[PDB]
Amino acid sequence: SGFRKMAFPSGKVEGCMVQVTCGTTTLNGLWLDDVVYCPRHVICTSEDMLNPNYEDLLIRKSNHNFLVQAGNVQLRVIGHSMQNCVLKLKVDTANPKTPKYKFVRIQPGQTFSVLACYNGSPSGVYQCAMRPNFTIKGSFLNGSCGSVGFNIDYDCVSFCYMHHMELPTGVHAGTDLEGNFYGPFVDRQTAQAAGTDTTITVNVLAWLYAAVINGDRWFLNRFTTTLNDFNLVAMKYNYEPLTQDHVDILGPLSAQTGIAVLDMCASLKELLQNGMNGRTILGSALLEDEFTPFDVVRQC
Amino acid sequence: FRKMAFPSGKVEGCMVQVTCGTTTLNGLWLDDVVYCPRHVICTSEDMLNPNYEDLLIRKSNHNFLVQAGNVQLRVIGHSMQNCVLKLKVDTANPKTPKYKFVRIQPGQTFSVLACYNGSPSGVYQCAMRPNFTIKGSFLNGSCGSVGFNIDYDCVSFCYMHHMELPTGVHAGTDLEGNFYGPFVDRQTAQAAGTDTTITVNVLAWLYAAVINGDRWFLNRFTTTLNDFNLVAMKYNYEPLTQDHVDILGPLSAQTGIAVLDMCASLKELLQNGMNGRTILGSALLEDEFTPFDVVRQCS
Repeated sequence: SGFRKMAFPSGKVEGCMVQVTCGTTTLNGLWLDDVVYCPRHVICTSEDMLNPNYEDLLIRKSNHNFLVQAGNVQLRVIGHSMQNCVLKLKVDTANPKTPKYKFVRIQPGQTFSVLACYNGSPSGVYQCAMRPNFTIKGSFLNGSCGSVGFNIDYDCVSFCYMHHMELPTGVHAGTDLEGNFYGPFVDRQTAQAAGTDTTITVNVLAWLYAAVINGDRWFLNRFTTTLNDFNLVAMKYNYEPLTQDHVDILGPLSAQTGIAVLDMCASLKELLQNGMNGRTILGSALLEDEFTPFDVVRQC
Repeated sequence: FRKMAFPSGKVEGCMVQVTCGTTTLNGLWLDDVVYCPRHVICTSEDMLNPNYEDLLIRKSNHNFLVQAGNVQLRVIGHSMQNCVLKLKVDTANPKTPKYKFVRIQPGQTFSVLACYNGSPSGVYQCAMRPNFTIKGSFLNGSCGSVGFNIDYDCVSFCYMHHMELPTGVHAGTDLEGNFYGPFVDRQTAQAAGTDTTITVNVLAWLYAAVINGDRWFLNRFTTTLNDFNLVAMKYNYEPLTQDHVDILGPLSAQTGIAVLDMCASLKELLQNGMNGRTILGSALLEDEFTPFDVVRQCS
């Protein structure tokens, strides 16, 4: 009983964060071998943000307008280029603490750790999932732009996210490390509306399969359902539809246990209509949707 | 508003693996000493009635294998400080940070670096429950994992995992080997007391929601201390002290809502429920944010 959200150890990322200053704007950077990646709106003032002409602004900058600074050691920017929504500052010195790394683009429903920094200086680390509306629900105060998100597989850090914007309703938007935004958002101070946030159905089902394995058995029922009927009910509760791909991913979980996936779907349908009735499932009072099937199938 | 943990890098470089006979667990490598739970010298049969001060006399320096990654450290000496083995090694840790050993009180928070066989696996933030347990995530092999807080450049180590209770809760000691709570390092039926809700932490979390713009629970009424305490026990909340009022003073200025005024809101949430509403997206009242955590994360 008890399945708490753990974040990856952050040491390998801590030695890569730096501070980038252009004019009066300062944000965070990512120092890998000889390149500093940072959001391209570092070259903007506040009234450039409404309608920024990024090509007009960049062509007027020189290498000496970029102050990059790792702790107290000043790096000299030696050339620069722009890939989509990120700026790449190439420096004279390679980072001696570069880990083995990789750039991956993730899909909604996937989890990762975020390292929040304020001036090339880490402050805290937490675990999150990217919501189906391509936003992340974190704590990002002013000056956290450039914070990255990552997973660690053995010794390989997989960078998947870089914070760019906060949206008016409190949530945050960003790009991959190749400069492509997740979702329909842009790096303008425009009226940008995130879509409806929906619960990640396949994550909840994987969590419920973990409960059966660790002893919790009270929510099960004798009924089964079709994939079509379940999706008609789930959408009334703002749950993401389930695909045949999701069913096969849950297969090993339905093999360790005896409960078929559509069998577990009937129980979830019952939970939504009745509620918890003040009981718990693995120490949690809510159906909780930020554990992926992959994480469950291993730590099982 | 999320529950963040401290960056773990300064502690990641101190974790090692300690093996004695068949038992393997995690150790803390600082300067030239490895700290680890003393039950590493016990077999699974020795834990019924272990007599450590006799079991250690027979042991010698060659029965301990300490690995820091691929290297091997020799133990050149051993000693014991109440529940913790201090193994003296031949090489000093060049990653040793500015550190300090402190003992915390129930209700305070810290980060835990969960480790398996000397390998850091994850980190999470938690609070010491009033019954002297922590609701953590340790499986077999995570004994010796450490809890810590991070001052500006100084790491304060406050906890070491020793045992796992038959409820999901876990128990441990400070770095000088003194247990938190009425527990012993034996295999016997051990029970944690009645868990209470940390009242001062819930109040600080309600101040955080006002700062984030949720103010629906605010009301015109105020209550006394003594009146609130009587309500507090009936719903198993810690009695509130005048010190707690003075702890929350910084957050009372930033909002304009006084502690006893906010206490009237909390008293009303416990009796009449929350009316099918949410505070910071939660239908539940969070109690693992200290007042200091709210100041750190917000102002």
